[PDB]
Amino acid sequence: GFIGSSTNLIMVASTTATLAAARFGLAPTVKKNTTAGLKLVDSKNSAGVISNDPAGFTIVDVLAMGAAGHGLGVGIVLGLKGIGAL
Amino acid sequence: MKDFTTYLSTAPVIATIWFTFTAGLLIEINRYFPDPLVFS
Amino acid sequence: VDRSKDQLYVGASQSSLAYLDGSLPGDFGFDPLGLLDPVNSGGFIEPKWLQYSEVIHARWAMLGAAGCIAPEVLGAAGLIPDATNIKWFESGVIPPAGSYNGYWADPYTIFFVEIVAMQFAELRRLQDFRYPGSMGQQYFLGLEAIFKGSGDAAYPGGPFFNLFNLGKTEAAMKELKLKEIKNGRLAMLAMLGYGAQAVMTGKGPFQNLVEHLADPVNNNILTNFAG
Amino acid sequence: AKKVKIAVDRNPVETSFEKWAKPGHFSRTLSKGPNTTTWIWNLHADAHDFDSHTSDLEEISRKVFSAHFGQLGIIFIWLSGMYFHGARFSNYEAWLSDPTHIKPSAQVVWPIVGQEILNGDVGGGFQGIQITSGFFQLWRASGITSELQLYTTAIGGLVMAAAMFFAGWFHYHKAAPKLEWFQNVESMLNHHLGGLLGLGSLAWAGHQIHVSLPVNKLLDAGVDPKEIPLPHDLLLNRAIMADLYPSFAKGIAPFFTLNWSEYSDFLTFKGGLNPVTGGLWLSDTAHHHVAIAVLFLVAGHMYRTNWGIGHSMKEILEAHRGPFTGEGHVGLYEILTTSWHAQLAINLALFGSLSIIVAHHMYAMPPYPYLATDYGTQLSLFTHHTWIGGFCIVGAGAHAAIFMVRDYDPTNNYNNLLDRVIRHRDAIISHLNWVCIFLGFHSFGLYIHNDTMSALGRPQDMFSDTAIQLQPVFAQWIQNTHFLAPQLTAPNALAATSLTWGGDLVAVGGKVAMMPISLGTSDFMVHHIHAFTIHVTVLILLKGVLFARSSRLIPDKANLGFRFPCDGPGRGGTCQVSAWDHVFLGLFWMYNSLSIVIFHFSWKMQSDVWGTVTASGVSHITGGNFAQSANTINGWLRDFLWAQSSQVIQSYGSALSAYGLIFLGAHFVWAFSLMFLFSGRGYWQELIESIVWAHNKLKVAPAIQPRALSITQGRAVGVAHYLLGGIATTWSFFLARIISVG
Ligand code: CLA
Ligand code: CLA
Ligand code: CLA
Ligand code: CLA
Ligand code: CLA
Ligand code: CLA
Ligand SMILES: CC1=C(/C=C/C(C)=C/C=C/C(C)=C/C=C/C=C(C)/C=C/C=C(C)/C=C/C2=C(C)CCCC2(C)C)C(C)(C)CCC1
Ligand code: SF4
Repeated sequence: GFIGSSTNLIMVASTTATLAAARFGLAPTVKKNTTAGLKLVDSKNSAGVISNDPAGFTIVDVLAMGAAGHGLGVGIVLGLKGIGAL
Repeated sequence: MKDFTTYLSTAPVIATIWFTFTAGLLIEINRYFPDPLVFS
Repeated sequence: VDRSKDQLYVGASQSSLAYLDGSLPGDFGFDPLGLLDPVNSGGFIEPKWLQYSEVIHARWAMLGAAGCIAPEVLGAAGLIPDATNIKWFESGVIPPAGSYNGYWADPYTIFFVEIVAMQFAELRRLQDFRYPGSMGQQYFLGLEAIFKGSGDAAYPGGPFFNLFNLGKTEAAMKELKLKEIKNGRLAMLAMLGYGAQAVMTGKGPFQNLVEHLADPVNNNILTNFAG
Repeated sequence: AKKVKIAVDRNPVETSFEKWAKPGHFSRTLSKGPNTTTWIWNLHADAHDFDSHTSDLEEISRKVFSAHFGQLGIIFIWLSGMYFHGARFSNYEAWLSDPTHIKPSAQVVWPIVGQEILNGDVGGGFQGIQITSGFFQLWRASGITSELQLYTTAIGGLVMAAAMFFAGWFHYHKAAPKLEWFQNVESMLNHHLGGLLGLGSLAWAGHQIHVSLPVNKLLDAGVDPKEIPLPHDLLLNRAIMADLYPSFAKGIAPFFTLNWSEYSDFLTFKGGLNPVTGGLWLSDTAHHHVAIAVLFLVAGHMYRTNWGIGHSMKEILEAHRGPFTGEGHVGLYEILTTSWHAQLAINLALFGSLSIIVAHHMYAMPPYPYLATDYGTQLSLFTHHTWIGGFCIVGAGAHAAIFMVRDYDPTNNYNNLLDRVIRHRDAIISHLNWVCIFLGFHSFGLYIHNDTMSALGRPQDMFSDTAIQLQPVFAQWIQNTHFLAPQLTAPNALAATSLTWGGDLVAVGGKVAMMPISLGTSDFMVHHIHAFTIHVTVLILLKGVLFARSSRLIPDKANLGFRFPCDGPGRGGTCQVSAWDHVFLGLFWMYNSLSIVIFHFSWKMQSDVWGTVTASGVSHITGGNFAQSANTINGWLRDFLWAQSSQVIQSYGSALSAYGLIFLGAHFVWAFSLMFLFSGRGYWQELIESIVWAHNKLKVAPAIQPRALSITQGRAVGVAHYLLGGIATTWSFFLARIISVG
């Protein structure tokens, strides 16, 4: 069963972490760009996307961090199999 | 159509048609009278 | 794209609200790429053509969605002979996938009639978009009386295309247009579902539904990646 | 925060033939019509100089965009012709059965004036001209097995050509993008990185995985081409694919479950060359384009367009600011979004350098089946793509100087990187000047040293392997490091990327496809010739760009323009000071430098790589005479030019006799050019005066007054004929030689 396996858990954890990090102001988002010093500052969005989320979390943040989470998860899954851990 | 026929009358277009005609005539003559060296 | 009804969908943006003012049917503010912005529009990317095209896609898709599954449902109920209980992609449209022998003519002979018939239907429809009301003037066997249009290309109206003159009131007509667009948009997704499901599983839309109901967990997109 | 959006103007221009009948309409100067013959040349010279017709950037951009559609449409006609001639006038089908014995041919001549002798005996019961373009090898790799497949591509090529010409007309006369549209550099890079290169690589991987790999797997096994399954049968029937590659039995589940190791059977990392065909494994090539697809798709999400996330290219440039460079990269973003010439200067430079890199990598890692053992194709492709790269680089200098004269504005450039470079140009050119003199003495002087020592009977005093030695120790170290890479630094690679590093030779059909290349004293000497001739070409072109606007000789050179002949005989003489003349001189040196590059390649390959495999060993075409002979100028004259030109001069009476004629004709055009280079229009204008008098005497004088060419056109006509004659001479000499022996 794929569900619950090491591969599935890592991908769910990595995807969840990026969404959690971005939503709670731990990663850059649509409304917060990053300065040269790796600090979050307010940004200007041409197509201001309306969102009812109290923190302004838009659907774009989901796609941005969904792909970022998948990239992180895929690398870990394949990386562990490379060293024999997985 | 008057302007288009004027364009065909420009020097480069006339030369292309004229030499295409001239070359074709010479090529066709040598196709039916191959290897002409003496009038005979 | 927010499912169901709502004032605005998920992708609605402050930029798109500038020109999306609810005038068009099914105007839920969803235009993340801003293709309907009137400013500096041209070519085919303009509000009149894009809105017209969506309705045309909606109406073809609705016929396709109902027609790509009716043979399977009617065949399953025994209302048509089993010889015609054929998957939509095995009718003859894609001979490599499957072809049906038994039509009154070769499928290429039928196609030529389709070309000629659709040339008249589609080019006459186009000429009303380019020159509104122009198809009601030149003699067409007296049929030009019903091709005068109504000023809006996507909604000709008239004695035939509005046979039973439904939506007489302005409020009633708006609701009908909204219902037409939502059913049309739903059918467009259904047709894309038929195409994707055919490749992934190789079976008809009706078969996929029946299998899913049997064992929903063991029959879905995830399990169909491998067989 | 200007939003990224589509912006056009409706019906900007009217489609009429009126202006087709009014030559010169585009320019105010030429619109009045001709009075002298100089007008005719000015019409063609300034036709595509859009930046000088109008000062409106928007109008300039719209012409560039549509002129590019015309270029694309022309390539499709050209590509369509190549595919069509393969279907109708080629022996491709016969070649598939016996690739090692049948010579590719796709051109047939008509039987007129006795030219039918050019239809040589190429094999497969076919007569035609042997081609060196390598199209047969490309078609085999993609999986083409019938002339019907070639025919359909040609028809598709013409439809694309029609679409390209429609697009050009549509986007100029019907819906022309506005200037703000063209200036979305962030958006353009995103689409061109992830969309053009990214999806293009992924789409081609789909073809290779589903068409090329199955077809070529059976072709290598010896299956008759006509009995191979058609590509659509492979696509529709997963059962067939499973037989060739069992991984297909599992579908796409491994891809989504991250069990990517399941696809090891058709996504390989072997390295090396396929022993049966002598070309790269297609399974390796498929994994290459799958990896490249992911890299570019990720690359296409870097720049910010409409949703906050991403980078601003302006912000990146302004943040890179150091202590040694003043303001830094400030002002470059405005330069590179308002000057087409500045963009063209960069793109030509790297596009040309890329074409040269292609030449080196394709010969060393032959990517197509039976490409390596076809020595005519290997020589032609390397030489073709080196010349393309050379011309593009010289153009980069030409359009860097055009920017410097026309688009450069001091107010926007104060104490930035661009400004500071101009302020020590004497330091740059003086140092680069010395480096060229140093490299000329210590590289070409060695050849003169060897030639004199050899003529004096002092071979022990020469620079050679049997005498004073100059070993490329650094290059030899790199060859050994790459040869041992699979053991420690690339563990999962089975073989080295190329057989040039070392190992064992691969032989296909009794001929060597690739074998280790050894670097000795001769290779040391020739390489430092390359560094010399490349550095000189940089000096000429860089000098023109840095001194385009002013110098210590002409303090106001910018006002004179980019293309003028001189500023008169004053100050001792100022002939050829304009930046255009630095391109004119740079073309000669580029031609000089690339000629040695393609002579180096031709002699080294025949001497040390190419040859016939036999029981005793490898016998090379020129028998390994490169090492001992290529260290003197006399060796090149005798062993390379004199000996190998035997084939071309004995071509008369055979199918290769055409190369003999072009060999002479090229020699003629080259010498003809020296008339324009060694003379000046002052003599010719006076000569025409006497000629015009004779016509006046007979009432047959023209209304358009004859004029000798301008000073600049004499230099342009001279260099164009000089290049054509010189390059065509080598072209005939190479093909008649390699086709005859290779
Ligand atoms: C360099 C290529 C290029 C570029 C940058 C543009 C740019 C533009 N074009 Mg032009 N165009 C091009 C080539 C190009 N065109 C060609 C080759 C044609 C002839 C076929 C046209 C015909 C054309 C028309 C008729 C119109 C434009 C319009 C436009 C504008 C909007 C485009 C848009 O939103 O498309 C988004 C794309 C779509 C809506 C269609 C997507 C599907 C298409 C039909 C096929 C794509 C195939 C894909 C690349 C590969 C599929 C692989 C496989 C699955 C088969 C914009 C200024 C419009 C305009 O003026 O707007 C103001 C407009 O009306 N173009
Ligand atoms: C876009 C719409 C569309 C298209 C292109 C198709 C196409 C097809 N359908 Mg599908 N279908 C559709 C919509 C569509 N369908 C819809 C909406 C439904 C649900 C109602 C169905 C239900 C359906 C069934 C149940 C079957 C098909 C079948 C077919 C196939 C054979 C068509 C045929 O023989 O027609 C026959 C032609 C006609 C009906 C038109 C007759 C034209 C003459 C000239 C009219 C003469 C009129 C006369 C003079 C006066 C009126 C007389 C009247 C009052 C009695 C073909 C692939 C068949 C199939 O797959 O067979 C293998 C099949 O069994 N379709
Ligand atoms: C039949 C259609 C048509 C017509 C009537 C016009 C009419 C006009 N165009 Mg338009 N145009 C068209 C199609 C057309 N265009 C197409 C298909 C494109 C896309 C490439 C464009 C792109 C375009 C641009 C970018 C511009 C115009 C401009 C013009 C004006 C002057 C053109 C001129 O003098 O041409 C006479 C020129 C020629 C006959 C040369 C033809 C060149 C083509 C590409 C063939 C190249 C062959 C090639 C060299 C072969 C190798 C040669 C070797 C063997 C020796 C005029 C209003 C100009 C304008 O409005 O300026 C204010 C302008 O700037 N057009
Ligand atoms: C762009 C590249 C590309 C493309 C186009 C394909 C395409 C395909 N691959 Mg391949 N593949 C690729 C890259 C690609 N591959 C790469 C990079 C790898 C390495 C990881 C593989 C590895 C791989 C494997 C291992 C397998 C395939 C398979 C397949 C086939 C079935 C895929 C499937 O199940 O789709 C599922 C569903 C879809 C793709 C969606 C289809 C959506 C349709 C087109 C919508 C149509 C809608 C429309 C409105 C309906 C028509 C209406 C009209 C008639 C009126 C298919 C031909 C399978 C196969 O059969 O191989 C022989 C298979 O086993 N591929
Ligand atoms: C992407 C490539 C590219 C593009 C788009 C341009 C575009 C431009 N260049 Mg640039 N250039 C390029 C590459 C490019 N260049 C390269 C590679 C070089 C190095 C050789 C140069 C060197 C160069 C110079 C020196 C100049 C330009 C100029 C120009 C401008 C006017 C050109 C013109 O009117 O030509 C009109 C076209 C012709 C007169 C036709 C030329 C025909 C050649 C000489 C034929 C050669 C032989 C033939 C190919 C094969 C045999 C033919 C057979 C019949 C015997 C224009 C903006 C000029 C300018 O003023 O810019 C501001 C200018 O002075 N370019
Ligand atoms: C074979 C012909 C030839 C030769 C030998 C040279 C030589 C030179 N050219 Mg010239 N050039 C030529 C053809 C030639 N050119 C042509 C046809 C053109 C027209 C396109 C040009 C256009 C041109 C330009 C535009 C430039 C040069 C440059 C140079 C110099 C390159 C660097 C240097 O100093 O190298 C070292 C010198 C040599 C290799 C010459 C031979 C040295 C011998 C073998 C050894 C010394 C002899 C020894 C002392 C014994 C003497 C005894 C005696 C006194 C009794 C050099 C003086 C570049 C320059 O000046 O760079 C600084 C430069 O910018 N040339
Ligand atoms: C809290 C909350 C909620 C929830 C939510 C959720 C639960 C979400 C989820 C979400 C998700 C869950 C998402 C996801 C996404 C994903 C994505 C977007 C992906 C992507 C991917 C990609 C892009 C990939 C790529 C690739 C490939 C294909 C190959 C290899 C490499 C790579 C990896 C790169 C709600 C709203 C209800 C309500 C309110 C609150
Ligand atoms: S006219 Fe000729 S010789 Fe006199 S300065 Fe000008 S380019 Fe030199």
